[PDB]
Amino acid sequence: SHMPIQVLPPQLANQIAAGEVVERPASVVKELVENSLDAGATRIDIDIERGGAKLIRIRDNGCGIKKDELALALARHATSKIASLDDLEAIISLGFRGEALPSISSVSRLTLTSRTAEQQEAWQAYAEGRDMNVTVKPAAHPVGTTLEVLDLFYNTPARRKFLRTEKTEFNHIDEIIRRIALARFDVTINLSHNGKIVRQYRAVPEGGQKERRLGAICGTAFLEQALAIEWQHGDLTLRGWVADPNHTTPALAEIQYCYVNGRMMRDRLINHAIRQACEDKLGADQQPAFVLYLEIDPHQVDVNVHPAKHEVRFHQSRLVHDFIYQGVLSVLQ
Amino acid sequence: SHMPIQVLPPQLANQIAAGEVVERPASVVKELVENSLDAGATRIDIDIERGGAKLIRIRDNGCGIKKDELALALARHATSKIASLDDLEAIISLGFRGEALPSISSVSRLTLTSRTAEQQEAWQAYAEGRDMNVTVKPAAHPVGTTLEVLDLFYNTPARRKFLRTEKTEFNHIDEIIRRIALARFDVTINLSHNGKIVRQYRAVPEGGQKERRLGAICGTAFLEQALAIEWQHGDLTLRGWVADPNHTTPALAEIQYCYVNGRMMRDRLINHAIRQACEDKLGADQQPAFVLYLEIDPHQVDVNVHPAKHEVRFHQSRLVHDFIYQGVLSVLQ
Ligand SMILES: Nc1ncnc2c1ncn2[C@@H]1O[C@H](COP(=O)(O)OP(=O)(O)NP(=O)(O)O)[C@@H](O)[C@H]1O
Ligand SMILES: Nc1ncnc2c1ncn2[C@@H]1O[C@H](COP(=O)(O)OP(=O)(O)NP(=O)(O)O)[C@@H](O)[C@H]1O
Ligand SMILES: [Mg+2]
Ligand SMILES: [Mg+2]
Ligand code: NA
Ligand code: NA
Repeated sequence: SHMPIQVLPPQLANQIAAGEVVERPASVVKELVENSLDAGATRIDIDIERGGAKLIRIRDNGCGIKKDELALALARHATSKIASLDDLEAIISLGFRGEALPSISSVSRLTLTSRTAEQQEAWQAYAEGRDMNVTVKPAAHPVGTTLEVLDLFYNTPARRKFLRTEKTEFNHIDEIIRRIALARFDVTINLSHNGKIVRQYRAVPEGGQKERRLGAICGTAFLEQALAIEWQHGDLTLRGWVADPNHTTPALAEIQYCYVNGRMMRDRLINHAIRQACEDKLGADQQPAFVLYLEIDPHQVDVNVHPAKHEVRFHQSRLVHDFIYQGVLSVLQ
Repeated sequence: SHMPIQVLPPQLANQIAAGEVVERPASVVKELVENSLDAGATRIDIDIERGGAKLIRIRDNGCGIKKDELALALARHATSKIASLDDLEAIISLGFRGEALPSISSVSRLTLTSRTAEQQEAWQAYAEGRDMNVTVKPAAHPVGTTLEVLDLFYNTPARRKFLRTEKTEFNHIDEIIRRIALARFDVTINLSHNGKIVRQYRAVPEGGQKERRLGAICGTAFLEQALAIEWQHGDLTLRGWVADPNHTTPALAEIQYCYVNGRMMRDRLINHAIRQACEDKLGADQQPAFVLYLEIDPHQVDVNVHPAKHEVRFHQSRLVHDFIYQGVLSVLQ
């Protein structure tokens, strides 16, 4: 009661939000790359410097940002992905909070450069000050968007303390990129670190062979044990791969990539199902190696549980679990 | 790009926020009760109806809310607990986002009734509409604050679906109240369900005996095996109780309450430390029963990681772990 109930300053309120969604450089990358995916992007180039604590440049060939919408794009609670409660209960895109851009820009130097197909001129935008004021200016840029985030946490001393080493932090970026490359085989992704190309995942065309990118990501060992899954029931569909438990090593058990409607996710439920399927098949229980994709009606899953979409809750919980269990158990036989 | 980048409506933006912090009735209770604690409250009465899906009434004898600050209290990003980045990096209260009240009021009928010691008159306030407009009016109320949340999720059909049974949901409230009663022995707390008193934890006076409330909460079995801990090193202090691993049952292992600066918390780090201490002491590894309290300089711990403060990150990670490990290991010998 000594201090008055007061509205938080624009920038500080955003940093608090940034703390719950922007953990480290890998997190900045996840969000910006997911924006590119939503923008219809087909080629995404990521350039990192000093593990991303120095620079994070993400360029995409997505639809781009309108000039008169550059500022809105950097505003809080501003999004083009949903406009009602209905749209929310049926999320069909990675983003929907309209919080990512303003959050990251409040703890770094974020520059947004974009051009839509209907524009001859390209534009650049960024927020500054205690109030996060936006300024828009000319710039040369092809159709699409380039995000440039510099000096992550340069203005949040405390959080900068938690940054690991260049190598470690970049390693996390690499793993996140790896996860996204597996969610969208149809998307070409290039990753560079300190001027050198670390990796490049070329797109897998219509009905093309996925195994190729699969092996390039998870390794050849995994590809040899990988058992393709195709299990469906109405609006529940399980696809992807599961390696034979009898032939899974601790090294392979590192590959436990799971997706819900194309969104990377680590859900205790799904994981429990897949494992039970391997415990009841094989003799003992152990860590399985997999890359499963669960497609489901967006009304049966709630993704508004974590500010970073790290968790989900299935309405019909038991059903979903039994579904994945059978699916996996079906292939192990 | 078809839909324009647009700012979300007041109410919908809050519901999205509510989804990340207000899981179920127990969550509403946690937040409101934590507000009472911050308000200097010494007696907190909680009344629940139909597992809290019908009504959640929390009355406290805290300092209360100023009349001209009732609206601010219900606004977004509005708080009296912090006003700068400095205040944040050194959190000394349960709340600091200024998001709890508006979030819950956007998914229920929340009525705030309060009076400060300097006011003769009491007031009542609540938000309504797509824009969350506040209205303030007369009301009779002693010094303090009463929160009344009705029809949780009445306007969010999807989330209402996830509510368990009356008994289950109330069971979660009971467990949360149990956790808070353990964090503040000096606070009298009364809990009722459907007009009947379920529990009442009376305050433990200055230096009084805690064991009494300890046994009333965790049970007598735990109290018999409980080993008091008192381990300090500078600004790191570990207090509380740990039962002998050799005499811990699966029933007792249900008691694994941990606190950081008086804030209930379940951290994998701390848990790992306590267990390692029991694995290296006893023969095998297993679930330990405990009620530990970790006090530490607010600059060594970051609590701005989860919108509901469900997680933390220690700056000097290894040190903290070794500290709790020794502390526990010290008592087991
Ligand atoms: N690379 C991009 N290309 C085109 N439009 C973009 C790009 N990145 C962002 N946008 C637009 O900017 C708006 C949002 O930025 P952002 O702040 O990330 O929120 P969001 O995507 O709406 N939801 P969330 O991620 O949950 O915060 C989006 O709604 C898009 O319309
Ligand atoms: N029971 C109460 N008694 C007195 N003041 C209260 C009470 N509950 C809330 N308030 C005041 O209302 C303001 C905030 O409500 P709330 O929306 O819960 O945010 P917060 O406590 O600031 N932070 P957070 O919980 O992280 O959102 C507080 O900052 C207090 O000043
Ligand atoms: Mg986004
Ligand atoms: Mg609060
Ligand atoms: Na935005
Ligand atoms: Na508030």
